[PDB]
Amino acid sequence: IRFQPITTSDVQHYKFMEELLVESFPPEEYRELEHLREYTDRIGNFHNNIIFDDDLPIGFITYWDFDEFYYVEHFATNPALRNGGYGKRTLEHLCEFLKRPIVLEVERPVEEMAKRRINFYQRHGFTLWEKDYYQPPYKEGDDFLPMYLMVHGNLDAEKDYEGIRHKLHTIVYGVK
Repeated sequence: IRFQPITTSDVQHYKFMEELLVESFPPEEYRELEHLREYTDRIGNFHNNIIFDDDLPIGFITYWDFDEFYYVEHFATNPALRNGGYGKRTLEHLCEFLKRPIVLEVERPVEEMAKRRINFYQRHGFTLWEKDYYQPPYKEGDDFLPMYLMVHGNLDAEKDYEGIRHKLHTIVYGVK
């Protein structure tokens, strides 16, 4: 498994990422596409990556570099590759590729699928933070989304959460 940074200059790969993104998330759950293009090539601490299994593109992951830690914004593999082991294989190498602490957001365990996602991440070495986190909306006027953060690496919720939340809301979500 291999991660490779991508620009919109990489026509085939970028379109692959973009199709898979739109098919994986509801429209309210990612930024406007024209903007996503802009972040990709314009924003230096924003990283858009295609995931390979050799030379087979199987996924994408986008993340932000915040010097102390990394924030995973979106992460998806190709749904044709279902029940094939790629989720685990990808998460495994993601922790090799990114060595500073890794932060992501998960849905709160209300539905069965939410509960499964959390145990999946916990099985693979992420700690669940029970802080009252909300994802600010991508589109002005859509809802703030109740979520939890999950962390892999040496960050303690008690000491670090407030500073991380603040970094996320202002830089990723453009609050204030």
